Amino acid sequence: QVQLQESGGGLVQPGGSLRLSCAASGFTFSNYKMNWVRQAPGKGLEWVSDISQSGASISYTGSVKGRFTISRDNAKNTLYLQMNSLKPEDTAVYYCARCPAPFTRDCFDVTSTTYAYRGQGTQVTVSS
Amino acid sequence: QARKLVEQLKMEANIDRIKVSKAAADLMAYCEAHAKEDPLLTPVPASENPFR
Amino acid sequence: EDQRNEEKAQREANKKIEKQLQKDKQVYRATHRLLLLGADNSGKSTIVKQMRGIFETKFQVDKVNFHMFDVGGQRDERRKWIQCFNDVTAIIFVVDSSDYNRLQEALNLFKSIWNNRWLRTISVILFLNKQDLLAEKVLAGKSKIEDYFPEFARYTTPEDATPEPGEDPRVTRAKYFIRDEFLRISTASGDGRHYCYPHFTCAVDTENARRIFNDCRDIIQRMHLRQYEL
Amino acid sequence: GSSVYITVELAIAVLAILGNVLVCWAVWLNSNLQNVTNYFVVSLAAADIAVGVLAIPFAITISTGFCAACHGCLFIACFVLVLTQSSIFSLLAIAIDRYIAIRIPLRYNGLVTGTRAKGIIAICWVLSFAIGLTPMLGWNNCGLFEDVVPMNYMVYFNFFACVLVPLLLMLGVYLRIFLAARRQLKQMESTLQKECHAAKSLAIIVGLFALCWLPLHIINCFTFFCPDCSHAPLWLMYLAIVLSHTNSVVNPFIYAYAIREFRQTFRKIIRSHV
Amino acid sequence: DQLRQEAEQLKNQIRDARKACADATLSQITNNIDPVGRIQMRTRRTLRGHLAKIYAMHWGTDSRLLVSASQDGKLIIWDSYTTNKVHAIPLRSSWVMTCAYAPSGNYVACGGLDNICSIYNLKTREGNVRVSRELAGHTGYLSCCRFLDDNQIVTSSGDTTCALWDIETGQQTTTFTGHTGDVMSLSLAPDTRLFVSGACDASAKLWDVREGMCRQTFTGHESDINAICFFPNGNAFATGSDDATCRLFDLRADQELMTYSHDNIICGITSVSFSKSGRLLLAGYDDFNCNVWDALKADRAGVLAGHDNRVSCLGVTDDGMAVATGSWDSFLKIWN
Ligand SMILES: Nc1ncnc2c1ncn2[C@@H]1O[C@H](CO)[C@@H](O)[C@H]1O
Repeated sequence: QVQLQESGGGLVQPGGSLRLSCAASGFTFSNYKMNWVRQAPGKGLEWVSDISQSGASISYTGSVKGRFTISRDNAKNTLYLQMNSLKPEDTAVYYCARCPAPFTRDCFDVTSTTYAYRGQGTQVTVSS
Repeated sequence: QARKLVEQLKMEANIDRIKVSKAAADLMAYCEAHAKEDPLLTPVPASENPFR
Repeated sequence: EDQRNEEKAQREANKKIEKQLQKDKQVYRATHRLLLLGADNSGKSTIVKQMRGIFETKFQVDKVNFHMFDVGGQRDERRKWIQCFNDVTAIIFVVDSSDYNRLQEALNLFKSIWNNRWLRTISVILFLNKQDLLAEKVLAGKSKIEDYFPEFARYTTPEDATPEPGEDPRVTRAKYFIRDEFLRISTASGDGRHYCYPHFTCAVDTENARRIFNDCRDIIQRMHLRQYEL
Repeated sequence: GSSVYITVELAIAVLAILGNVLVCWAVWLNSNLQNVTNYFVVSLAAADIAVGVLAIPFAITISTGFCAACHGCLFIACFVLVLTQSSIFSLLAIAIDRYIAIRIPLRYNGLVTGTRAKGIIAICWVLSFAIGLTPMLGWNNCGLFEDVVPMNYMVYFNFFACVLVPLLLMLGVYLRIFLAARRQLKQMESTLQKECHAAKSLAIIVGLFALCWLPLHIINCFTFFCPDCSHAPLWLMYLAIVLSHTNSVVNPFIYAYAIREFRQTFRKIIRSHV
Repeated sequence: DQLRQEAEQLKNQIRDARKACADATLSQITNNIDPVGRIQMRTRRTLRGHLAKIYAMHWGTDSRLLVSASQDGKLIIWDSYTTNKVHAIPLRSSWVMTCAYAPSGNYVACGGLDNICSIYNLKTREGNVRVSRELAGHTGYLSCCRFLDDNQIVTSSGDTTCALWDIETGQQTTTFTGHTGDVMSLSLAPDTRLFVSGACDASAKLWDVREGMCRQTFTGHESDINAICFFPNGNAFATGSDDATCRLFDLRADQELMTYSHDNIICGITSVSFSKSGRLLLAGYDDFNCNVWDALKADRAGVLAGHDNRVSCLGVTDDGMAVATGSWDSFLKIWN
């Protein structure tokens, strides 16, 4: 019943813009804390960003500090992550992961290819 | 990989179903039939109840 | 009646069971339990030279027994079997210092542990191993912290630093930067219910037992003071 | 003509009994209150029950009028002394338990056992009995409470040993406790506010005990050491007595009520009572 | 890619089939049935002696003997009728997550993070209780192993795999696989020809013990599934999700018949059981109390408060006489 479809993405020249969306259904979207997680080819998963219930608290990883924007909209059950000025090493499978506990901000959702409520993926690559 | 999941979905597809109204009626009839023998619902005197 | 003989036997068995259970309870209160944690291959199984879920250790210091457990057999998923340690003395956290790539994962895991609802009232003795390796990497200069942490460009050594003899300003600054980055998560919002005890250790350290002994004594004293309302 | 202070004594007795039964039933009505540390608190509560319900009527019954034909009613005096000393030694035992728990936290769990606590209670109670029943051995001056009991004993041995040494031990113990608390507070736990708050709490308990107990001993020692100087007006003596007895009323107000769990339990106790 | 499209089409077809099957609602059908009434079950016993938090317990077949286990590492056989420690067993590993009572009343099992739930003999001729068999082979931590027969035992571990063993040989005889996430609890059928299991992937599955294969799947919960119990007639069952809601399922209709959730409750569930008559549903929440739900109307029948800490386990005797609930305060309280 829990479905998380991640649209958007595509081939873009280095330094270009983009936008990603994660369509979700099957649960009250506003009662969970969303995260974006990426897995570089030939490597494991890793956290990227997150967002609180109403969008007050935000966070980012080191390499994306100031270059990525996460935006949430509860009134439509959608979640965006605006990407600007991406570099060559930004290519990786991107996922839209929700940790299970509602009304809490604490969770382990970067499991090694075993997590259950993780979107299938959205490939994005940078090329000349 | 996904072939097992596809096969499982195919097997689950062939499942004869019953009217939900009939299912509700069956459950209600069962609860009504096994009514007078409900100690938790129906309190009993101390002699028949061992307080344990 | 002639059926109360079974009752007499039952009473005797109950008395024996309670007599043994009293000793068992006394010993169980006496023992102190600790939970070990840290990323794989980070000196986790070698923090203590052993000079005294699956893996357990038994070391005694100054006639005090300590029970440390190493959950190293279960799968990667953690949000369910972690709750089975919500009543331990403290959680030992071991994180390497020279792996800048896994350091961020370590921060995130530590933050989640800190914020966990069922572990809201447990303090952690934070460790930072591989200080010698960090010093070697910093002196080599091949990598750089700024390539992972932009905020490091605007960080300075704290005024309360206590550098070891000959410690380079660069290495000391990096060490205390990582320490502060760890401590910020805990100090963010805890309400004073629990705290952390950062340290600077190495694979060759042999006094870790003394440090954890002092830390557990301090935390238990703090709990005893929290009761009685100061 | 009135001596209405007797009414104040009855009020003190009833209030002490009420508070002590409150704390005892609170201990009964929770499993977390049965701690080894709470054993000494309940022992103190029982001591105050006894002192109130027996001594407080006893004190006025002995002071109102003393028929010397009784050939020595020193048993009542010895009993009241026993009860007072029981309360004092329960206080001292609580203080020593606290000091151990805060000075050796690791081994405290393995050093304070149920059997050891019960033995401590037994030894303190028998010490109270021995102290308060000393006069009958022959130290009594028979071969008013003032007349019946010798002043020399009450000023030389009983007062000194059983009321100064305990106070000094309490002072040292609480000084060490405050030092440790301040050291922990300044480490990583605003600033001087909480330090002063805890210091005020400890000083308030110690000073309350001192104010409650010293006055009467001071006046009695002055009377003993002042053969020429006469006694003080009887309303001062009754004031001292009511202090020494309302100490029983106030101990739980300091000890039990201040406990967060105890004061949370009391809310439902009074709610059910109403 | 093609497999993904086929799976999506199959899921859409199944959803459409269920929607077509649905015709009415349980509340509307049973609206004309009077409420049970405010029930005020009062504690009749209190069982003491367990040092640490208590995780699981199991009733005996006679409704007079039951077993409990706690993190302290002890197994105790109580006697509700007369509070007595019938037997005490110290485990080799102090960590344990479940306990079981053989229907014959001659064996018990208990396991945990050690990845094993072993076998204890209670009819020893020597008179001393000792471990008879320990079953190894599971990968993850053992979450629940429930007895099926004096020689057959079922299990569900931390590796997303149930298992049917054979104690006399101690060899896995069938492997149940197909669950994405962790497996928490299972409930055998009264006909002992099936059993349904819940997992930490917002799903529950129905198996066949003899054939060893999933027969159906149900998904109506936002978060993981903690507890699962079987309706006494083997034609329905309900589960308690961590999302603070309990739902009732049917095998014949194959849909979520009804849900139990109120705005004032926002905590997770930890245990579920059914009263013998089948009209009362018991739920053990995470806020230190249990709630009784009018099964056929989904309205609060009453409250069962009086637990110091979290209520982990729960159960109802075979004869539907007494209800036993263990909690994190290390106390077992029996309710009339
Ligand atoms: N001089 C005294 N006169 C009356 N009561 C006294 C005297 N000294 C001690 N007591 C009694 O002994 C206890 C402690 O002073 C109290 O019960 C008190 O009333």
